[PDB]
Amino acid sequence: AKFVIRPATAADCSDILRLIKELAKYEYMEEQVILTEKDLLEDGFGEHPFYHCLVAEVPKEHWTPEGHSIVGFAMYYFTYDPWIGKLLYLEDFFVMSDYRGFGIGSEILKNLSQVAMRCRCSSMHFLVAEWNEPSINFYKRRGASDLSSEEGWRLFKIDKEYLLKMATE
Amino acid sequence: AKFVIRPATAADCSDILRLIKELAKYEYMEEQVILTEKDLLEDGFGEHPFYHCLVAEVPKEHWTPEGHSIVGFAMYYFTYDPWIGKLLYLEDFFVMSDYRGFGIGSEILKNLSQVAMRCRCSSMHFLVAEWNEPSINFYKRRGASDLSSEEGWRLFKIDKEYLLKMATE
Ligand SMILES: CC(C)(COP(=O)(O)OP(=O)(O)OC[C@H]1O[C@@H](n2cnc3c(N)ncnc32)[C@H](O)[C@@H]1OP(=O)(O)O)[C@@H](O)C(=O)NCCC(=O)NCCSCC(=O)NCCCNCCCCNCCCN
Ligand SMILES: CC(C)(COP(=O)(O)OP(=O)(O)OC[C@H]1O[C@@H](n2cnc3c(N)ncnc32)[C@H](O)[C@@H]1OP(=O)(O)O)[C@@H](O)C(=O)NCCC(=O)NCCSCC(=O)NCCCNCCCCNCCCN
Repeated sequence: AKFVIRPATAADCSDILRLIKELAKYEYMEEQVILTEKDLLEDGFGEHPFYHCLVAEVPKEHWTPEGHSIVGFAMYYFTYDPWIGKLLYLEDFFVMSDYRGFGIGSEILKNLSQVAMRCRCSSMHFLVAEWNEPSINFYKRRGASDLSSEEGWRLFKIDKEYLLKMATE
Repeated sequence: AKFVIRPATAADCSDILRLIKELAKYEYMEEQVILTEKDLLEDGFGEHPFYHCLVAEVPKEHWTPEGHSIVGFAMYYFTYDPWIGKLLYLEDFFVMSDYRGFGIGSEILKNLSQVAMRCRCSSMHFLVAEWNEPSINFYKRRGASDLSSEEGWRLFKIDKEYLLKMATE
């Protein structure tokens, strides 16, 4: 199992979208990926980066059925807390099926931790679906706290439609 | 009741920390604000901004007991979604007790909505405590969805200590 975890470059954006679309097809809710390869380039590889990705890369031998070298990714960005400052936020990660079980996910997790030490982050935040007890227990074994269950936080969103109203109300 | 909502400047950071400490004093959970005025400056007014603040400013007429012109704030940043791209994230906002009830809060909400259109955000995410039924209903009346209730999302945290292990193991 030879792989490397490295930062994404602009040349990796096609691979990241491909994997985002495989993640979308994977996860149970049925939202569609509106995001384009150009969006990914603009938003991550333009001026101010709105996300950062780590990428899992394999050598020619282990390339996919369609000739791809990228088999996994993590997406993260930096957030802020008024009590304790800068935080690392983990948005998602995914490893392709035939490449699971070889320490990629774990190795991805290691490199995120290094991002958080480097960048002086006090915590790493992320969402886990309540129904996903294997992933919950996984993260608790690693020292995670469930802040929804401890402090009662619920995630809300106001959609573009209603923000339009409010921007003019 | 005259007031203006405006972007924060470096000269506002002392007021922001003060209001943050008043917010902490308000919150029911008891956590020490570890952030300094210097943190706020480096993190918000250095090279890369990790947060953005909107500030409520009153004329000399209604300045505070200790002689301050800043009577409320909002803290926000930009986050990312692999399906749909850039989002506006509302971290917190707070208005001083003697200045509540004059439209500042709603006017802050209004200006955040403008930020979301100017930066091309598809929605605005924030957290609400499940116990806070007045806030929940307030936000619903404005078209907010509860994504924890609908999709089962829970907020997780792995804090500095365990990230330390993972980054070195
Ligand atoms: C789980 C994997 C990532 C694991 O990677 P690898 O196979 O390389 O792992 P290792 O070889 O190191 O294995 C080590 C062992 O530990 C367990 N192991 C290792 N890692 C794990 C994890 N992570 N979980 C459970 N078990 C693990 C694993 O089961 C092993 O155990 P063994 O018994 O030894 O075999 C992968 O299988 C994969 O990609 N799976 C598909 C995705 C998935 O199911 N879960 C991803 C949850 S992480 C996601 C996360 O943290 N935040 C994202 C949520 C945020 N969303 C918000 C939605 C909002 C946006 N949306 C809007 C649009 C609407 N639509
Ligand atoms: C609520 C106010 C902001 C209101 O602003 P104003 O007074 O200017 O309001 P208006 O004059 O415009 O409008 C008046 C009417 O609208 C209602 N009106 C207006 N707004 C509201 C709201 N929001 N709710 C209810 N009613 C409202 C209000 O009840 C009135 O009603 P009438 O019947 O018309 O008279 C203010 O009172 C205030 O700052 N209060 C203190 C803070 C507070 O209680 N809530 C803030 C919730 S927003 C927070 C938010 O979105 N995410 C924060 C969660 C993130 N946490 C993550 C944890 C991370 C930190 N981890 C460290 C460890 C912690 N230890």
